[PDB]
Amino acid sequence: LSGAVTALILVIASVIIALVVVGFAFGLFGAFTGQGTVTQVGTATLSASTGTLKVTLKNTGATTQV
Amino acid sequence: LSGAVTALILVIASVIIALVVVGFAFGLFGAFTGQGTVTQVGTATLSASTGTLKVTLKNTGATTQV
Repeated sequence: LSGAVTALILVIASVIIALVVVGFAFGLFGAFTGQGTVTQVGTATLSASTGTLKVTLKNTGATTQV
Repeated sequence: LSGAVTALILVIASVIIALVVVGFAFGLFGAFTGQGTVTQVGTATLSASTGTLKVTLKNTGATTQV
């Protein structure tokens, strides 16, 4: 009964492996969308006195660092 | 009457052994299906302050441990 049980245990475990792959793919597809994008909308000015940059940055995503 | 009784006791005991094998195989087939599978559906976030992970895990099986 090696073929009666072994291919059965493979076809049970393969459902688990396939669902883990599909869940990881959907989690990655959720992750890279809302990961965070930043662009400029505001036409920044660079002061020559101290280097202070008054920039305007649009961010439709998550919290980032400069 | 060695052949009249001995092959008889073997053919009686072999039914017991075969039924134990078939019952164990069906119990194993019941066991590995509902043993417990866990996947991700929820696109977890990892906070960098304390390492707190807010995950969402789908579990169509039994109680497991991390």
